[PDB]
Amino acid sequence: DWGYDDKNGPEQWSKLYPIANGNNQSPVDIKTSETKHDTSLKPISVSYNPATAKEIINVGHSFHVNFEDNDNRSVLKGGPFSDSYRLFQFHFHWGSTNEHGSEHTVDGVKYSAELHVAHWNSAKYSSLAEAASKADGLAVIGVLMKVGEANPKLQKVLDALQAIKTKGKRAPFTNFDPSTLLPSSLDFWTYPGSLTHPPLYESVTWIICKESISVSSEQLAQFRSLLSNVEGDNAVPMQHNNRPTQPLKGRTVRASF
Ligand SMILES: NS(=O)(=O)c1cccc(NC(=O)NCCNCc2ccccc2)c1
Ligand SMILES: [Zn+2]
Repeated sequence: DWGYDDKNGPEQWSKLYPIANGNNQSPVDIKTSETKHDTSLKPISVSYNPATAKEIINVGHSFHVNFEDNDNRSVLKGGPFSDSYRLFQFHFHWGSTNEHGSEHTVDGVKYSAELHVAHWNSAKYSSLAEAASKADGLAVIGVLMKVGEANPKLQKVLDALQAIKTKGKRAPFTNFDPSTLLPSSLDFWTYPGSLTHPPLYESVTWIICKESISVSSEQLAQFRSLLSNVEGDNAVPMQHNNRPTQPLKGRTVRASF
């Protein structure tokens, strides 16, 4: 049972998941002096249908907002991709204090949290379960979240957490378009990488937005007030769930800008 504390956390994951020491691990530090501008990168195109929003779930280490993924009502196109990728989930990472919490860093700078919008390749594969281990199977948009003014676009998500306070609790989460959470500019970096927690499959093409979005200290506190224990047990707040950055191992981070 992997986790984020010192006994089961990122620096121990390799004992159970050897790919943690792989060549395409995520997240990474994006050194902007070493990025390579790619004129062939197309703009990112997201077209999400709010009716595909399904459920919010406390998964112990985090919470997930899941989407109906039976058809192409909600898709990501463009960027480095030739195929269409079908939305299936968004979630966040945060840290114990505001000084850290993002997974990716930019020129060594740690942000307070990070939003992940995850999709799977429905052009080549028939299900998330099939796509999840394929090198071209997953596409995840990462948005760095900078502490500052309260972000009103997070409201529906934050209001839902009171119904999923403890591990395993699930509740309907409907009529929501998560493209409303993205920054106004979709200038981006991209690199081949991995899921940032077990099973750490090197199946993710990362799209990291250049522009951050805001989040307030109190909104971050709502994340950390989620409980990792099951109802009835001693309360264990979800203090943090971000993985440290990993070596590029010769990968190249491309810039759309
Ligand atoms: N932080 S992330 O790298 O952007 C990222 C992106 C997408 C999914 C996850 N994790 C989870 O969805 N966990 C809950 C269910 N686990 C089964 C599973 C295995 C492989 C792929 C999807 C689902 C993490
Ligand atoms: Zn994530």
